[PDB]
Amino acid sequence: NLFQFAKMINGKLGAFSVWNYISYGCYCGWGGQGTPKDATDRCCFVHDCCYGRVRGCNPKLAIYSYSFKKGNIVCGKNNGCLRDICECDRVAANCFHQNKNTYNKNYKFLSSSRCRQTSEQC
Amino acid sequence: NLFQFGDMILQKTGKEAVHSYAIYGCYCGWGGQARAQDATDRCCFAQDCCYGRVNDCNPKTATYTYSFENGDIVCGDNDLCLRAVCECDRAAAICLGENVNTYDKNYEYYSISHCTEESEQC
Repeated sequence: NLFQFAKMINGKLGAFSVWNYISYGCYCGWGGQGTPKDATDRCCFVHDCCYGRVRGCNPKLAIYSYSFKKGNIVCGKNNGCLRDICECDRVAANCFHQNKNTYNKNYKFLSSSRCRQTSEQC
Repeated sequence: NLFQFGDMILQKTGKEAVHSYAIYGCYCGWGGQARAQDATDRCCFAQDCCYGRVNDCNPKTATYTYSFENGDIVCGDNDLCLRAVCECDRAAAICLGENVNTYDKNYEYYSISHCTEESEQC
């Protein structure tokens, strides 16, 4: 669920990091249309596509097994759809970390008017 | 999509979702576990269950057609999944609007260190 995704993000990037993704670009957080603006925004777009392929359960409510092992996120012994959801979150948190130094504060809290491009396809 | 749900929230509650509901309680924000803290939070959990019944599209990126008329939110899509997502968002925005009288800012950023009770179930 998002509680766990937040723990992955803060565990990988540092305390309070999750709040930087509440609304960023066209896809991180409260967006969902247009073209990803940069690498961080693409991490979010891919994460949305990943959740969209999950069948069998609800990514927002599903509680999966995972843990950090020596700084690395490891999805645990999950069955079916839980495996998939955990993997979506793991990949996205690592993606946010990989691209942390390209985070553009000017992309926070964008209005939908900045995302009026033909929405990209998964 | 969430830009659109944010617009419905603006119309019904007067608040900017990305600075309010987006970080609220155990279900409006990055939670999905624990107890819904109040009526506002319960609206979000109910929305999560409504979204859980949507599989053909991802509610986050389903860009639907809607309008405001006669004090209602009218979902006008012909595409079945876009219509379904719009109906989930309409019900949630209306619910949030009915409960802003008990909106408690103390539940903002709450998920980080709470939401450990027995979780809500659909």
